[PDB]
Amino acid sequence: VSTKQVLSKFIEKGIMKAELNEFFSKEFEDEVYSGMEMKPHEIPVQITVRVNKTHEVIGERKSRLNRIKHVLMERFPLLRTGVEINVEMVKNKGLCPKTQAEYIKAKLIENVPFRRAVNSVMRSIKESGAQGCVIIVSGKLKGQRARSVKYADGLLIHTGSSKEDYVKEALSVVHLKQGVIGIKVRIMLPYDPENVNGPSKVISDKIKIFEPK
Amino acid sequence: SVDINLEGTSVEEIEKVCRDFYAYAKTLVPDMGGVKRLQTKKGKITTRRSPCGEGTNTWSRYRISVHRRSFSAHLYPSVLEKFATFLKGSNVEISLVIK
Amino acid sequence: MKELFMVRADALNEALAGYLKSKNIVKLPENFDIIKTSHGKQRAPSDKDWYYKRAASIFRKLLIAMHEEKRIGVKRLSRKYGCAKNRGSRPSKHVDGSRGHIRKIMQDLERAGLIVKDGNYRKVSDMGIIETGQLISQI
Amino acid sequence: LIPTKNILAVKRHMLEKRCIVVEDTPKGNHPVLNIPNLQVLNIMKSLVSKRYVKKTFCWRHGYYFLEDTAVDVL
Amino acid sequence: EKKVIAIGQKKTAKARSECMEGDVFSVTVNNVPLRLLPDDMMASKLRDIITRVGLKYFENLVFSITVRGGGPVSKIYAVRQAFAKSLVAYYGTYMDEWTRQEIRSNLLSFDKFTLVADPRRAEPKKY
Amino acid sequence: NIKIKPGSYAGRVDTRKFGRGSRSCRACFTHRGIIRQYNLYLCRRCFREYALEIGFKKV
RNA sequence: GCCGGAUGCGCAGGGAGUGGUGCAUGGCCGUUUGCAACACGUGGGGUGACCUGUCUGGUUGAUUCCGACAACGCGUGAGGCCUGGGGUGCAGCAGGCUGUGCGACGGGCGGCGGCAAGCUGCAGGAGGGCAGGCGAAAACAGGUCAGUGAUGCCCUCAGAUGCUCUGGGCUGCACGCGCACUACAAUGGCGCGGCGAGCGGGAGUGCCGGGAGGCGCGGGCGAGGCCGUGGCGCAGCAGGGAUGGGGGCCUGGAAGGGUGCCCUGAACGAGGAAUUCCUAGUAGCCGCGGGUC
Ligand SMILES: [Zn+2]
Repeated sequence: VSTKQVLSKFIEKGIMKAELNEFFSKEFEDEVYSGMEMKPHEIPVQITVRVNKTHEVIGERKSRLNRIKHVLMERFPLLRTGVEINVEMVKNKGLCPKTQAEYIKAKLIENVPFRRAVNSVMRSIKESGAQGCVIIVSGKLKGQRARSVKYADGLLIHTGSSKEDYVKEALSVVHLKQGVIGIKVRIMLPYDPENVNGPSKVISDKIKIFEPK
Repeated sequence: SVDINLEGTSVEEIEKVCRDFYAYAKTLVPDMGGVKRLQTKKGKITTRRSPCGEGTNTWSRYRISVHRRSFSAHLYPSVLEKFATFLKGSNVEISLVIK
Repeated sequence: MKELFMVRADALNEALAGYLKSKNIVKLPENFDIIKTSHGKQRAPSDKDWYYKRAASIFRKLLIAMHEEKRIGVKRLSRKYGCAKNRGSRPSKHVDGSRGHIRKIMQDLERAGLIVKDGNYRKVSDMGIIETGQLISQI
Repeated sequence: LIPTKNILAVKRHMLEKRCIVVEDTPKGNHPVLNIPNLQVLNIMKSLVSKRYVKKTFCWRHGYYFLEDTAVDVL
Repeated sequence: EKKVIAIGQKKTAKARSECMEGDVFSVTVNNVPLRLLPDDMMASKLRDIITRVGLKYFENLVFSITVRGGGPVSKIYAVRQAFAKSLVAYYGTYMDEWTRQEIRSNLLSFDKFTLVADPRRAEPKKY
Repeated sequence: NIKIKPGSYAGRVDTRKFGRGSRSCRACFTHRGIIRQYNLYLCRRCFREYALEIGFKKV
């Protein structure tokens, strides 16, 4: 029994997932792309792709969604047998950081000033229930010198196991007349026992005390 | 003679799988063996952090570990198929040996 | 074989090697007086009867591997007879023993009937069990 | 350049279904249309230059799509 | 009939011991008797335990100790812990218990690592 | 009566068969620092960006 | 050699470039950090920049806390945390494996300090600063355009700064320097016998050969050393193994590569001014395995 063999096949399922998520972002660059999740160990591989719009991405009534599914049957021999992709829209568009990341990318394409762009998102994050949001805009914003302007508010943790639960961060790159601008959006999630809004387990430092009466 | 072999990287998922399968197996048979956990086959990759040679010897170690569970019994092939239909809502990799 | 260990180990060896020389059941090669015994060694063995003394050491290793209920070959056995090679300015790396004389010294242990093969592994036989039994009775 | 035999062989192929080509030019015999690879990429490079098909690149592989708007033209 | 198993260990050297009500006292560590051990420090580190406890407690107890792993010197302290641990575990199972408390207090005052494990493991630094 | 080596005017039949340059990163076209370990075949610099996406934990 | 000089009617323009610019950039990484700092809401002081909050003192690895306080409440970082390590409760299964918990908090005690925070000794205990991980704000003209189907701009594009092939170089050598290796030996070296690890768990076997190596089957591994003992015996000596000669092989298309055999047997007899690293299973010694291949 080989330990080398078992690890190699699992990351083989992993290395296609890294390619596929890299593929979908370039594929749905006109839309908002919010990530994907994969269930590959079954005989039908089920791909859930998260895009802000549902009716546009499926495309000419299931045409282009099967057209992009057709070439994915060709590329990956690992489970070439059965693949099914089905799109979903994010429940809160503010809480996904890529949704806000590609938003200001579209604003910078339209030559909107980034300061007007950045307060538009961090207001929309706060009104959507999220706990804290930092927006980092790096690039040649004014002039040839490049600055890394960093707007922030609210509770955003940086260390702990709660970091991988509670902050979800994004990176989108912008190509303009002047050069390359990178916009990092890192958003803290509100705690909710049902995981549709945030993590189920609380941050470890927070405690609850019952009441004596 | 059935060998139900299942492998998974997430442990809180593969323990929910073996729990509901053992809830399914005791409905079937009482001579069903307990869930046996083989050696967690683990692997590490050590990598330089810098995409250049400006820094100190800063090495980031990434790890993968897959957890294995097994079941052994001697059943009917129709029971093997309804076992097989049970473990497809699970993301754990499933493979079976009938010898 | 518990009574194998109840005598001294090196005192068993010349009692075993002197048995293999007196009974003439291990035969010397042509170049026996000049064998490096490893490519890590710097000299040939200084002992004139080194060949028998190794034949006692190899037959003892097959004896204990039977006591551990384990099978041993010639290539794995050469690793027990390897030294660390003075590699010059490089660090002294461990190297394997010389396989060539170990293979012939076991084939003579097949001719005496001490060692009978089991599958692709040679094993100690009952004849090797008995003839050790008179030896360790005397030590 | 290249013979019109394998030009229209993949051009008739594209009208039913979309093909993807690796940039591995020393690899020959494309997995679908067993033709040398540096042939088949150059004409689809002509197709994007004539603005017919759309090209998406990800990890050494070019995913070429012919959108439905240009399909009825061809 | 009467048989107990206790384990002691140094750094990565683990040692089992089996204590039985044999005919005469004997310690056959790693299938080798105590008088014929090639390493005398292996033999003396067993013998001072017999010197501390006194030979009257080892009246009929046969110790078949096996050891594996570790180097030479950590094998000495592996069996030395395992020899004493199996000695007190025999009295706790098959003999009177207040003598076992008498023996345990004798050994713990003698040296702590005879009966408890040395937690000191090979703790390597990084680069 | 010597064997004449099959291939080019020079000896080798097919280049890119041996050594660094036959292999590349499966993401960024480079011959520099490929992790062939566990059959990954992506480079050192790409493996940071895709590590936890494979299922690797830092820990 | 070859044209990935597409495409719009020789030109236009795209595309390509390990060409240039990291002082045009993204990302990432380094360094400040092996740090303990940073900030808001409101209020107060000042015309104001600012200050207080964020502190006399005490304390802590920590702006950690006690406390006095024109501040009061918060937030990041610190902590909490996550992983491995030791102890054992239960459960399951078969160089034993992996789930689930428990166990340590500085709790107890003594003495200092007393709204104290805490410090310190001992007992108990497997354990009383274990090893890692994530790691704030701000910077730096830090490094990377040679990781990139990340890229602006400039230059090049047919006698090309494109690709590819072959050969050579990156391995040149009066010399300066960094980091390591092996040593200068007797606490040693050499020759046999004996006993022999962990990470990593795929590999042994039979035959040929003096070795390297070869061949044929093929579910399948273990070190320096230490102990015992024989020789040498203070010697540029059986220390040292540099350099070189002749032969045998391996890999590859191709040896300057590796390995093996024999022989030659250099400096080096403890290393100037200087200077690095390190507090316990640690330094050091000693091998082994993995990445590269
Ligand atoms: Zn790469």
